[PDB]
Amino acid sequence: MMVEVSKTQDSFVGDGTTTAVIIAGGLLQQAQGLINQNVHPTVISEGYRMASEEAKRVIDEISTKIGADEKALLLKMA
Amino acid sequence: KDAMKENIEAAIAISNSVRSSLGPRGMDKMLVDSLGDIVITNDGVTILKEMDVEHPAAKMMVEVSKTQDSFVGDGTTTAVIIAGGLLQQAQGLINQNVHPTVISEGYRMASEEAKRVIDEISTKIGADEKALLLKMAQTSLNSKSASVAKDKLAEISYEAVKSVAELRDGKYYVDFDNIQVVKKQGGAIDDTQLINGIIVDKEKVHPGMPDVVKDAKIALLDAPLEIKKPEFDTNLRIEDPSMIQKFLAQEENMLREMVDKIKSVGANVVITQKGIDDMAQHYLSRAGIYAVRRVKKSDMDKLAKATGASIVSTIDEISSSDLGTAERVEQVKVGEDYMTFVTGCKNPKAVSILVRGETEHVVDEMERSITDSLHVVASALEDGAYAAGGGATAAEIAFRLRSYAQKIGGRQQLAIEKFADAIEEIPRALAENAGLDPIDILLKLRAEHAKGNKTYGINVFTGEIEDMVKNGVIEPIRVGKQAIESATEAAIMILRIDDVIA
Amino acid sequence: REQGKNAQRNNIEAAKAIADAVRTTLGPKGMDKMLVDSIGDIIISNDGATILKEMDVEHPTAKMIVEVSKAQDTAVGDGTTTAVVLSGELLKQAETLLDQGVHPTVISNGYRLAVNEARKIIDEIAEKSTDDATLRKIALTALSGKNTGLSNDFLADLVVKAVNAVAEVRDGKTIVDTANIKVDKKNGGSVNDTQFISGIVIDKEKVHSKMPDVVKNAKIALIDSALEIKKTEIEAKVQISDPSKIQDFLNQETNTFKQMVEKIKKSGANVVLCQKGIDDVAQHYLAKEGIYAVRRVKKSDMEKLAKATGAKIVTDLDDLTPSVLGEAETVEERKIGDDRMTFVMGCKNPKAVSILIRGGTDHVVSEVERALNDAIRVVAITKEDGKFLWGGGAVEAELAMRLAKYANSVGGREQLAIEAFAKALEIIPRTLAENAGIDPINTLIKLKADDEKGRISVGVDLDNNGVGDMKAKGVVDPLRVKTHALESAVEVATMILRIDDVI
Amino acid sequence: REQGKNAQRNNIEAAKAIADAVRTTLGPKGMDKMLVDSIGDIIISNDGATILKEMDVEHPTAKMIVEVSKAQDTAVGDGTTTAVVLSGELLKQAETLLDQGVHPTVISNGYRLAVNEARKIIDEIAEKSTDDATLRKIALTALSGKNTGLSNDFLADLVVKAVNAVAEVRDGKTIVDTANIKVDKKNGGSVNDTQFISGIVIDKEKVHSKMPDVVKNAKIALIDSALEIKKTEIEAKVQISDPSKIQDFLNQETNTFKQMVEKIKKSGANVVLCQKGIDDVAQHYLAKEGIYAVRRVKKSDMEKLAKATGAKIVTDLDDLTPSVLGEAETVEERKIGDDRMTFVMGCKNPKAVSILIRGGTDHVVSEVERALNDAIRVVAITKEDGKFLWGGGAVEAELAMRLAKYANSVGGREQLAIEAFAKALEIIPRTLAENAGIDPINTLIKLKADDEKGRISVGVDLDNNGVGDMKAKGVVDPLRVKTHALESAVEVATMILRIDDVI
Amino acid sequence: KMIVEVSKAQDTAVGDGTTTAVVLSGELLKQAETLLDQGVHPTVISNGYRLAVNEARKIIDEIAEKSTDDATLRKIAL
Ligand SMILES: Nc1ncnc2c1ncn2[C@@H]1O[C@H](COP(=O)(O)OP(=O)(O)O)[C@@H](O)[C@H]1O
Ligand SMILES: Nc1ncnc2c1ncn2[C@@H]1O[C@H](COP(=O)(O)OP(=O)(O)O)[C@@H](O)[C@H]1O
Ligand SMILES: Nc1ncnc2c1ncn2[C@@H]1O[C@H](COP(=O)(O)OP(=O)(O)O)[C@@H](O)[C@H]1O
Ligand SMILES: [Mg+2]
Ligand SMILES: [Mg+2]
Ligand SMILES: [Mg+2]
Repeated sequence: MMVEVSKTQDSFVGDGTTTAVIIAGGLLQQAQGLINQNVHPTVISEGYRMASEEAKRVIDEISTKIGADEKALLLKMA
Repeated sequence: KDAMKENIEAAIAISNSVRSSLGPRGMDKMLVDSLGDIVITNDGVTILKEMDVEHPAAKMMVEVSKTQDSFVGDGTTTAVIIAGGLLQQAQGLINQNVHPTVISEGYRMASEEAKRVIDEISTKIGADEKALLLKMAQTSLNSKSASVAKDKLAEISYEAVKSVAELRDGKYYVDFDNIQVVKKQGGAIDDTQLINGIIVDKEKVHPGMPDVVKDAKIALLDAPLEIKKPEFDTNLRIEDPSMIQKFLAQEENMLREMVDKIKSVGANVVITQKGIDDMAQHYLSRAGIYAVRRVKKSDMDKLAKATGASIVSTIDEISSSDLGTAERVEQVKVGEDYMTFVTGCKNPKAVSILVRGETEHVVDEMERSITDSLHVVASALEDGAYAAGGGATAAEIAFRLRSYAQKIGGRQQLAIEKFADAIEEIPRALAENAGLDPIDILLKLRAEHAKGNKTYGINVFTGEIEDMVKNGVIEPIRVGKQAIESATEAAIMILRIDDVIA
Repeated sequence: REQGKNAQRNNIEAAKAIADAVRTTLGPKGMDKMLVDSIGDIIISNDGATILKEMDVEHPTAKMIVEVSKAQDTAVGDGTTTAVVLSGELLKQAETLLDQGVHPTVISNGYRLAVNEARKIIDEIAEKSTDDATLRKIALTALSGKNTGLSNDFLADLVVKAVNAVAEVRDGKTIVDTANIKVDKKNGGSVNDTQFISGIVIDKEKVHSKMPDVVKNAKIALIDSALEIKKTEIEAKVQISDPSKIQDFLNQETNTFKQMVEKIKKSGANVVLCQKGIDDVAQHYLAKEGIYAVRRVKKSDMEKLAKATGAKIVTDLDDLTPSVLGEAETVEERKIGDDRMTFVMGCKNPKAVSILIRGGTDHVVSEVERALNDAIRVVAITKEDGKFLWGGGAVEAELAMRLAKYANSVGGREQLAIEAFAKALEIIPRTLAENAGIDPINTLIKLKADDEKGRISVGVDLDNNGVGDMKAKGVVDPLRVKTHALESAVEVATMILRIDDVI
Repeated sequence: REQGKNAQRNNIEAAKAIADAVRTTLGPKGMDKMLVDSIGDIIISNDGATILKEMDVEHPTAKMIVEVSKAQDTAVGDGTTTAVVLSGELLKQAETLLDQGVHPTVISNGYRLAVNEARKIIDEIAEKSTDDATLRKIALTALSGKNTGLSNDFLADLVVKAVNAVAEVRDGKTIVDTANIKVDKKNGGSVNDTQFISGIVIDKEKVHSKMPDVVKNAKIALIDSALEIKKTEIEAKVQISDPSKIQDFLNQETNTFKQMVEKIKKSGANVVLCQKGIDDVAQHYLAKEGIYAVRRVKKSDMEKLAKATGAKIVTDLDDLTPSVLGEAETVEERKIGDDRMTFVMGCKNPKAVSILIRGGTDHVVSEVERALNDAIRVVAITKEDGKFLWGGGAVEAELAMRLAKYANSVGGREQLAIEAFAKALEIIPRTLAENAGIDPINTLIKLKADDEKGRISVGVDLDNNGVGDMKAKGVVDPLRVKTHALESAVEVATMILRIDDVI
Repeated sequence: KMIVEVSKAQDTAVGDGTTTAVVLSGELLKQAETLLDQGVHPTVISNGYRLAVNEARKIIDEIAEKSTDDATLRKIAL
């Protein structure tokens, strides 16, 4: 199932499959703690869902439109 | 890396084996050794000393149990639960590349601060000594199956210690060698009683000895009553058929004279650690002497202190000054068996508790449960102060450690805060065991304590976070300081070991 | 190792099982079990404790339920089956409360409340009486599901009589030391031939043929030592340098035995009961003196005899003075069955009697003995307590009815717990019925109502084939047995209930 | 059997491995190892020698590297980890010179040159000082990577004090016989409760209850023999022909013990420390005489006690004259922990002290003892040598810098060899850093330059998180330890280097 | 295998309720085990369940709440 992550991240975007996996482990290792304190896996799943939503919002917020520097910007990305 | 990961887990495992027994909604364990011996108990020290642990880390966690047991007597399940916390927490910190030296210092510093706090939030036992101590005795009994009769057992625990407690420099001191605790099945729990004197589970050595002696002169021997064969190779040479009887008479005389000596010095009772020859038995019997034999050494000492006797190992020199004293010695049938009760001891600061239980394994736990109370009311009495139980003081120490962490800032701070979370293990366990929602109770617990409610704990019956000293759940301050002491010393040890080989 | 649910349900399952092993032995229409080992072999009994002590229990929990039978037995004598069956039922009933979510502890607290409460209701509804009329009743009932023949009335009577003959009174209360009643048995076929001896019987023969077949007005000397040649504790050797001495030394031996006998005669003793051996030469002269001697007498006996005849057990024959001799009108050897036994009658102290059990087979005598013991113990208790209860499911039915009412006057969870204890108590009536072959449920239904209408004494009437008046039938349960059964059961049930992890 | 390259590289591989087993225990931020056997069991330590003596080394070569820890330990006390790690590095560094074609011998000659040279530079750059101020510093550092708590300053002080209290001066120089410092331990939780006793402590109780709980101005008799009934070397037998004698012989025994006690009292001795046993009758009378006796005293102790109190160890009580009794202001039994121990204080000879170690667990006391020993040994050495070095990679960094320069002033092949020894020396700084969790390479790079600019005392500053001034932090390495470490390492490295065929 | 049969039926016949029907069959069999131990005959137990279920089959139809508006259809869905 964790590997299922890899292919999917690869599929949609193409760069960041190692990133996706690292986070999935984080989230799981963390839920491991919360689970010890009798926090219900439903609560953890909602919380995780809500955080995620907010996380994508943030990225949109802190993002930056590629201006006239398209060339060097894109080069820096490559 | 791995050696550590493995060690921490093995350790945490032992912790969990004991977690479910903490508190009033605690559960008990059944332990069956190789020989098929069964021990059904709640006493964490026993659960630990009993189980078959192999992993060295696990053995180290158990080392905790015995030590906490050794110094204080109540709180071994507590010590273990914390040692697991600290270890499980260090497990997190270790993932973030926090050096085990940092974690060990932080843990050390937090610990120090934790004991300070307990001293701070503690409370001197005032003139309410009686009910305060009673409340302590009971809380102890609350976790054990003895709860059934916590009211009576607590009074007995209170009565017994109060009796042998010497208040010297305005300070009390309790010598347990003045509290003889015996267990005899065949009676209900409620039947447990306090006997002023030292009861010995031994009956008279011969059918003809009296069942009772009043105003007894107790002669205590640590030698057997028998003919003494020389140290050199000795042999009797009989060349005349007449000598045969002369020799046999001489041997009987030697034994008949031992009895004479003990008798001549005014001895009325002869309690010996060793054996009594059958012929010597006749003599004592004939002299009207009540004599028991092969008595337990531990018991020997207790009879000594009680009667003010001296354990003579050289009968030939048994002096009158060596005789103990008691108002009366009597054989009484305690259910099935016959016991010897030395009542009205010369030294009144000696007493006995006769634990009654309908079944062997039942009376065994009953005996363990009471010893726990004794150690408590005693430890409390001596210390002079007590802290609020039910996780209140833990939640308190947890609270204060989060502050100190911000003061002694740095990576140290990460370790200090984890130490706080770990102490919080107690409230979690207490809640969990009852059925209360840990995270909810813990949150409410933090609130009140934040607001300076230093005594708000978990009333495991109502599920509410009430005043622990009010509702009466209190414990000697000594229990808390050691648990945190023993607990941090385990965590630090396991935490420095980066490799385990043979 | 088993944790939580596994452990618990498993534990309740264990107890339940061991409990059913004895269930069918309950009551009059009870059955017997046949346990067979490896050497001794076949043991056939109806006794609860026996079937279990001999049973090869392995499961820890089961071993604990067994513990209560051994306790019930040694502490109260009767009720071993009941206490086991009851522990099984309290653990079983709890398994429901457990599944619903109730915590083992509160269940343990309900059982406390319940039992403490029942421990009052019974003592409230207990029926006082100490007359032989009812002592006889306690007896008849204690001998029910057992294979004793048709002689029960005869046996009941022996028991009442033995108890009464040894019952002493002290500061106002009656005491019955069951130890003064010596029961023995001998294969000879009869069961009716069971003799009640107003004295002490010793399964021993006189050591030497020429000894008096009987001794009237006997001065009895009890001896701790063996009338044999003793050797000095310090190794000895005899050096004969003259041929003559070889005989002299052989004579010392003889003259030694002669004197032992002389000391004995000098005391006035004409009967010598020796806990140890007796040498053939000692025997020669004891016989020549006309003293009735018996060797290797059991210490247990040496003690009863000392108590019955008033003699002092002496080791050193030098301290064998007339002052320490016991008394008995007659000391006579008589052949009971194939065996010759020594009868000591007319003992100085009357509060010491025997019941020489007869019956045939062997397997029948052992059990009849086991039955007679339950009877002896309870008749004794009842003699002291002077109180008793209505047998055959009666007491239980009542307790159950009252306890279910007390339950309502209790909290939420604990109520559930005490209602559970109320049901557990109905296990007895149901059992007695089941064994009888009647309908449990209806029996219970009918029994409830009659007890509800106030008929305390309506028990399970196997004869009426259902319910009936135990008052009339005279089925009475002694108090002390009910209570220890109840208390024992609760303590052990609780113990097992708290075990959440067995390792 | 392995020949040439195989053998050699294999041998270097072995040494390297055993060497890494202890590598992580180096320095302050060190770790501990947990060795577990089959019975005794768990041993947790940071001590180099321990981790290895207990370790189950199989490979021959590895056994040789282990030999140096045991030597370093018994010969110089501190430095066991260093000598091992260093031998591993010299063998490792050589493996390169080997592959290039350099002959094992010339490599062995380079290491000679190098070490002989370093053995001068250090002695050149060594810093003299004998003041308690620095003795205290040697101590603090010797207790670093060890699990001793926060009490180190307290412990350092005990050590300085003990060393100073036993340090004697002879023909101008100070001598410190570490044997006069008796260290012991007792589980009682504290570590701060570690008492410094100005006398000798004996883990023993008085043999008899009635003996004085304490003895002031004591005349102490040390006894080699056991106060017991002795038997003649030539087999003896006692022939009793008269019954009377049986007692007389039993009395000789008593009167024997009475006299032993009498001889003792006659000497003036009021305290008897017996290396062997004491009979209960001897005890009776020693107690009656009021003499404080202790049995089965350890010979090791019998000896220290003899030295501390000035007593002569006597076997034949006939040669127990006042002339051979020792002196102590007080001999008192006191309960340390669960155990009762005998305190001998105010000994005739002051140059004899104890350190009664406390601490809890058990596993913590043993190690704290091990730590306190390293401290005691080095503080002692330093007291005598009066010289020391800059700790924490400092000395090494300097030696490495100078040696790489000396290398150029040497031949072709040998230069290569000495440059190799220069690098091997940098293994310590790198190690201290690695363990601390900092960056080896940069630490080294930075440390080199600072030492190069003349900053002798710049060591690896874990606090500053890199390099720093050891002068300030007070991290000082005793001379004798560095040198034996270096010399031991070179001798053993050479030994292994020449082995071209192992069979 | 028989209890499993009811989930497959519940599903293909009514769509929702497969868990319920299983859990319920488990409980009716479990509850019966007591009546069994007391002496009640399997058949009369089977007749009680008939009576009971036939009865409940009326109470519910009695207490059932009518409504076909999208408002509640949406509720059934959620
Ligand atoms: N009546 C109570 N209400 C809430 N908590 C209680 C009560 N009685 C005891 N406790 C808590 O339960 C814990 C004691 O449980 P126990 O199983 O005896 O552990 P330990 O072995 O450490 O004494 C303590 O923290 C104590 O304060
Ligand atoms: N004649 C009887 N009629 C009805 N019940 C009887 C009769 N005799 C005994 N019982 C009942 O059987 C139960 C005891 O059976 P028993 O075989 O003696 O076992 P236990 O070992 O428990 O005494 C009691 O409830 C008792 O009253
Ligand atoms: N406080 C410190 N700061 C820096 N280095 C230290 C400190 N303490 C010890 N060291 C260094 O650690 C090395 C010795 O580590 P140690 O564990 O004692 O092993 P060894 O058995 O070789 O003495 C030495 O170079 C020493 O100077
Ligand atoms: Mg407790
Ligand atoms: Mg019966
Ligand atoms: Mg060192």
